[PDB]
Amino acid sequence: SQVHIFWTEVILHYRPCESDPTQLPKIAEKAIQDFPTRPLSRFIPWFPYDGSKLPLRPKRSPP
Amino acid sequence: PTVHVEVHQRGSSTAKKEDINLSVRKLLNRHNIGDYTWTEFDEPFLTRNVQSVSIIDDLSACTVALHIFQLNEDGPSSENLEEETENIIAANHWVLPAAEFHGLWDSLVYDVEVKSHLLDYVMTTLLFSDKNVNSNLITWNRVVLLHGPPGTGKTSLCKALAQKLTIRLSSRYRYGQLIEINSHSLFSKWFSESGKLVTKMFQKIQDLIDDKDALVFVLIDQVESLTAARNACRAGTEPSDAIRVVNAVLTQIDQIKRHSNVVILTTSNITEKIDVAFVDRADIKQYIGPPSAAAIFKIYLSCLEELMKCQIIYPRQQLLTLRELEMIGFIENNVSKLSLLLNDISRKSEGLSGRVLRKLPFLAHALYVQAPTVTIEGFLQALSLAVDKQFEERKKLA
Amino acid sequence: VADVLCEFLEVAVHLILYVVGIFQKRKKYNVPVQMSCHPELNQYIQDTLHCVKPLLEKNDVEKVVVVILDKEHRPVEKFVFEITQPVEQLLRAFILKISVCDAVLDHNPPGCTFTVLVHTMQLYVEE
Amino acid sequence: VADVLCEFLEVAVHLILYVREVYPVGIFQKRKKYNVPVQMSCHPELNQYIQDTLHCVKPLLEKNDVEKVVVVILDKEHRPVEKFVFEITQPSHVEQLLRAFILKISVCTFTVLVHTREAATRNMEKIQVIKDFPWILADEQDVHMHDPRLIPLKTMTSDILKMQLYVEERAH
Ligand SMILES: Nc1ncnc2c1ncn2[C@@H]1O[C@H](COP(=O)(O)OP(=O)(O)OP(O)(O)=S)[C@@H](O)[C@H]1O
Repeated sequence: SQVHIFWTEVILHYRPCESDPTQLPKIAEKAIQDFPTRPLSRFIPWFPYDGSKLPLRPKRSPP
Repeated sequence: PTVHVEVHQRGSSTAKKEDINLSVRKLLNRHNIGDYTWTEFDEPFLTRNVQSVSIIDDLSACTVALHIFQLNEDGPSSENLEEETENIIAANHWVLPAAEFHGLWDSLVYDVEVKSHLLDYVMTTLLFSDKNVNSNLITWNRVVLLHGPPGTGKTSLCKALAQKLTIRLSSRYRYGQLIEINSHSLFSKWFSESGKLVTKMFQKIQDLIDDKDALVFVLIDQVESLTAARNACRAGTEPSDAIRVVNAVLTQIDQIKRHSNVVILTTSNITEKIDVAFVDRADIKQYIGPPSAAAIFKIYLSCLEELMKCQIIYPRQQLLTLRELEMIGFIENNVSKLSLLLNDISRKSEGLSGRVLRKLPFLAHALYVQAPTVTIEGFLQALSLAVDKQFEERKKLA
Repeated sequence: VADVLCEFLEVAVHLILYVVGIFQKRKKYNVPVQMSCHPELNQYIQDTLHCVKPLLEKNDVEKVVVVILDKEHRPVEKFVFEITQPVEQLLRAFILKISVCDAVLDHNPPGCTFTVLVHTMQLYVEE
Repeated sequence: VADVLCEFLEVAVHLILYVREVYPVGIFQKRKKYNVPVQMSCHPELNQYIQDTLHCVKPLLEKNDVEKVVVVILDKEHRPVEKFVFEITQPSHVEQLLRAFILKISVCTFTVLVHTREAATRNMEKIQVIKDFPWILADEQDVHMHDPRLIPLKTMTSDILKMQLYVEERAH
C-alpha cells in the first residue's frame, strides 16, 4: 500500500546530502513499478549420473 | 582542429549526464566514419534515453566534444507591470533551450557567413572574460545589430543564435534566458511615461542578469521604434519622446555593459531614422540580405526533400545538389533533368523574400495540384507556375 | 526478529551489490562474505535498514524490493524480494537462491547504483 | 578458459583442503587473484602433484569427452564425503562468474573423479604417461554419495561455456 524510494500514498526519502540528481521525483516514480518478470526456470543438470558407468580415481594422496 | 557533436536527450529520459557521454563516445568510437546525423541506435538504454545524434561543422578523427541539451517544453512566460499589471510591459520570456526553437538554426540559409562570425564573436567574448583582461582597457558594448529587407529572416537568426549558444555552452551556464522585448507596448505617451517605462523593464533585465549562473539574451524587435533619430529630425513638435525615451535606453544598456553574462540582440528594418548615438553602441551590425540563386536552390531543396521525407512526393528521385551539377558540367540526363529545371526556377524565382520562398510550396501544392500524392516534375511545374502567380499577385496590389 | 531480519537485508543488499577489488572477505553472522570495506556504505545501509526498522514495527509490509538499477536508473534489471513478512545453512540458503538466480541470469555494470525500496523468505527477479 | 579453469581448480583445491579443516589451517597461505583474496599453497609434493594433475587434465577440457569432471574429498582410506561436479557443456565476461564460483566455494585425501562416458583406460594410461602415479577405475565405495542433496550450487549458461557446478553431498 506504501512504497518508499530510498534515493498508493508514497513516502519518498531524500537524504539532502546526495542531491546531485537535478530531477529527483520523476526518477523516484520509475523505481516503484512492476514490469514483466521472466519465469523462474526449474533447472536441470544436463548430463546426469548413470550408474552403469564408473569414474576414474588416481592412487596418490596428499602428504 | 575541433568538431562539435550534439545529442538530443529525451525529457522522459533521466539517466545521468556522464553515462550519456560515455555511451555516445562509445557509439562514435565504434563507428568512427560527413555532417550527417545519427537516428538509428542499437542499445535499449541508449534508445530509451536518446532521440538523435548530430555532427555540426566522414572522418575517423577523435577530436570530439559532446554538448548535451534539453529543449524546455513550456513556451513563454509573460511580463507585466508591477502595479499596473494590465498591459504596461508584456515582455516575452523564453527559458532556453526551448522546444519551439529546434531545427531553426539548420533551416536558415545565408551566403555571407553570418553564422560563424556571430557565433565566434561570443566565443571570443568568453575567452577574453576567462583570461581576466582589463575591462577598463579593452571593452565591448555587448550589442549586435541586424538590419535588412523585410521578411528576409533577420529576426530568425537571433532565436537561432540563442538556441545554439545555450546548447553549445552547456555545463558553463546551467541555462539561458531570452527576453523578447515588445518595442510597441512601451509607448504610453503622455509627457514622458514611456521614457519612465523603459526603466522598469530594464530593472527586470537586471533581475534576470544578477543570477550569475544563467546566460541571458535580450532580443529587441524594431530597434528603430525605441531609438528615433533626434538630431536630423527638424521637428521640435516632438516634445519628449524623441529626446527622453532614446536617452532613457542609451543609459540602461551602458549600465549592463559592465556585466558579462548578457548579450543584446537587435533587429532593425530602416537603416536611417535611427539614432547615430546607437550605431556606435553596437559591436556587430550585420546586414541580412534577400536570398541569392544558390541560396534559393538550397532552400527549395530543403522543402522538396522535406516533402519526400513525409512521402508527399511519393516516387523518390535523387535530387542532385548544385555541386554535382557543376561536377558533371550541366549534362542533360534522365535523372539530371529535374535538378536543371529546379535551377531554372531558381533564376526565375530571384529577388523574393525568404518568407514567400518558404511559402511557395504551400501555394504550388494548393491551387495547381489537389493530389494527395504527387509525382515529381508536375509539382516542380506547379512551383514554376506559382512563382509567376506570386509576381502577378504582387503586381495586382500595386 | 525484525531487527535481525533487517541485518539479513543488509547482508542481502550489499552482498548482492557484489553478487570489484574494492571488496573484501570478512566475518558477518558467522560466515565469510566478500563485500566492501566502505564505512560510509556500511553505515548508509545500516541507516536504510534502520529506517526500514520502524516500518516493520508497523508490521504492515509486503516486499523489500532491492532494486539493482542499471547505470541509467531506468531499470533494465531489478530484484524484487517478496518475502511475505507477517543454524547456518538456511541463513546461507537465501544467499544461494540469489546466487543461483544471478547464475541463470546475469548482473549489471560494476556500480549497480541500487536504490532499496519497500512495499508496505522467498524472492524472484523482474529482468 | 583452459588456463582460467586450471587456476580455478588450483585455488579450489586449496579452499577445499582449507574450509572443512581436514588439514591444519597453518599450511596454506594467501595471495591475490581474480580481484579476490584467495588461498594458496607452496608445499612441494602437493605442488607437483597438483601440477601433474592440471597438465594432465587440460586435454579433457579441450576435447570435451567428459560429462562432468569432479573433485572429491577423500579419507585416508578413500571414503568420499563431498563431490564437486563440473557438469560442463564446453562449446571478456567469463572470469567474473568464476569470481562468483570462488565465493560459492567459500559458501558451498582427495581425487579427481572424471565422469566420462568412455572407460578410464585411455585416461589411465595417459596419467601414467604424464605422471609416475597410476590411475585406476573408481571402485564401489568411492562413488556412492547416499542421500544426495540435489541443490545446484551455481550454474552459468555463458555463450562461451555452459558450466554448472555443485557439491554432490549427503544430507550433512
Ligand atoms: N534567408 C532565409 N533562409 C531560409 N529561411 C528563411 C530565410 N529568411 C527567412 N526564412 C524563413 O522565414 C521565416 C520567418 O522569418 P522572419 O525572421 O520572421 O523574417 P523577419 O526577418 O522577422 O522579418 P521581420 O523583420 O520580423 S518583418 C522563418 O520561418 C524562416 O525560416
